[PDB]
Amino acid sequence: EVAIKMVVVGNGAVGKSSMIQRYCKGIFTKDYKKTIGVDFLERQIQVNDEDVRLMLWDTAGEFDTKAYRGAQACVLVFSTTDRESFEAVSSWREKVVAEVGDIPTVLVQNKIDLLDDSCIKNEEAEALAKRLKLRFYRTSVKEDLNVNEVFKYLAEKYLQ
Ligand SMILES: Nc1nc2c(ncn2[C@@H]2O[C@H](COP(=O)(O)OP(=O)(O)NP(=O)(O)O)[C@@H](O)[C@H]2O)c(=O)[nH]1
Ligand SMILES: [Mg+2]
Repeated sequence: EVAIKMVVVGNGAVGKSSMIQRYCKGIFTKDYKKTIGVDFLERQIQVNDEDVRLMLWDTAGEFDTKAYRGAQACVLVFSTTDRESFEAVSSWREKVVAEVGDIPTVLVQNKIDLLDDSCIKNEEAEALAKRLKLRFYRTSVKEDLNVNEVFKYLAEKYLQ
């Protein structure tokens, strides 16, 4: 079994806790203040004929921890409806690279189901991903869209 520690990072309310709950528990609650009462949730999947245990560590939205220590892959999340969360993506990337290193990382635009209230142009987000040289996914945690693909990509890149 290959165990992979992954950190989910991004500005407040972009959907980090919901993303981890969706992937590891298959739920999306109407909870007001969503919280994961433990350090990480996990999901054990088969990836390219191998047993993989993905351990997903939650973080706070606290820019200067045990979550980052030893991280082996990273999900950078911003929100379709939060302009500042998009503009903060480069800084979150620098924080992970400086504190952990150049680990496999995916850029995620969450809340794509709220596209009517979008404040990020498609060209803007794609151009950012190309500048940072990061795989880019548009996800909806609420509708379970492209969440599985994000973590499967990171697992595969850590293995290969
Ligand atoms: N419409 C929609 N709402 C979403 C989606 N993902 C999360 N949310 C909602 O956005 C809110 C914030 O989500 P949450 O997971 O708490 O975000 P967070 O990044 O963990 N916040 P914090 O940094 O404060 O811990 C919640 O009301 C949650 O239900 C999504 O894909 N679509
Ligand atoms: Mg949270």
